[PDB]
Amino acid sequence: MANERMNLMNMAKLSIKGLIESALNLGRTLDSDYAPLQQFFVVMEHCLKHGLKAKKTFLGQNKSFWGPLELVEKLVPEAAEITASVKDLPGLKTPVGRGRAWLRLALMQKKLSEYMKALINKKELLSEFYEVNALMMEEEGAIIAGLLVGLNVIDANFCMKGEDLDS
Repeated sequence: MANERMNLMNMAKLSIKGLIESALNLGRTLDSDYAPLQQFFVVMEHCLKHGLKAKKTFLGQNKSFWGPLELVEKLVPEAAEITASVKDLPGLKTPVGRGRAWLRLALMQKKLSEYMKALINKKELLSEFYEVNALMMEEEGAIIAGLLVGLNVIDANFCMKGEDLDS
């Protein structure tokens, strides 16, 4: 068990570290077309998927790692803005689809590293979604969360929607 967690950690390190080193020289606002960037998320998702439980949702909708993020707002003000955007965003059905988009917003706000730290420091509630020996409940959680700082300097900008029918 302890092995599976370490795998993701080191895997996340390269993601961040590399992504930063790749963004440094690049010197320009990144977008949803940068392979290294998209690579980061995938890794992140697997980290947030390690240790999940069953869906307690009344409507029986397994939110996966979405739920664990729905708590972020109830910990940091700046989160209640993006955690709402995804919702008021049509075309985005699947819960995981919301979480993936959420991260992108937390990435733009450069508050990602912050939020994550908030969760780990609240294993009192973060235990509802994750097991007792989950990644987000272990050292790796804090470690990676403390490393996501180097990403604050990154200037991303993803596309969510756009209208032009109204005059």
